[PDB]
Amino acid sequence: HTLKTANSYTDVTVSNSTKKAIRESNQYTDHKFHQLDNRLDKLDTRLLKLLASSAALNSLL
Amino acid sequence: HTLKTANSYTDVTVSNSTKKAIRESNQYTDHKFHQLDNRLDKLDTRLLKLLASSAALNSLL
Amino acid sequence: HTLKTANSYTDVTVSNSTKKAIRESNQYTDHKFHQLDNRLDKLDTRLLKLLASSAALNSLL
Repeated sequence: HTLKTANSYTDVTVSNSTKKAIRESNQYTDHKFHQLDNRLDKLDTRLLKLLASSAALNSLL
Repeated sequence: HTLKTANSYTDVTVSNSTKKAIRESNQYTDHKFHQLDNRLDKLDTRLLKLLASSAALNSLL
Repeated sequence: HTLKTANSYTDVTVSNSTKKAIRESNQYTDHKFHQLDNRLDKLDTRLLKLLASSAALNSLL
């Protein structure tokens, strides 16, 4: 029928758009994962050095 | 009409798919929230210890 | 045709719903960006002070 066909054009087309919204909304999640994951690696290295020196201190006494 | 019906099959079906893309794109946001929120709790505890010891140091003089 | 019209009601309507799922799934990403970005600025300031004092220590010897 013209229904069946319209109806299954919606089916196909919607299914491809769930898929699209997901792919893209994940992609922006991963933009800002990559953006705070960076500010962390930089805190971890600044803190690494802090543990280094304070191992050096404990050891002088 | 056959329009009205097709048209409102699209209505129903699309509305359920906005809903789906959201639910899932939130769910992946929460996968990677849970994944960096962890690396933080581990920096906070490593830093907690650093504050502990440096309270101990200040106090020795 | 009634197809063409139904078909292009789906077209319009779906396109507006990709757009919606995105806008909203980005908006929740930005809710929880803003929420861990905060816990970081608070670790950076707690750590700033730690670098301050340990510059003071190195300098006393």
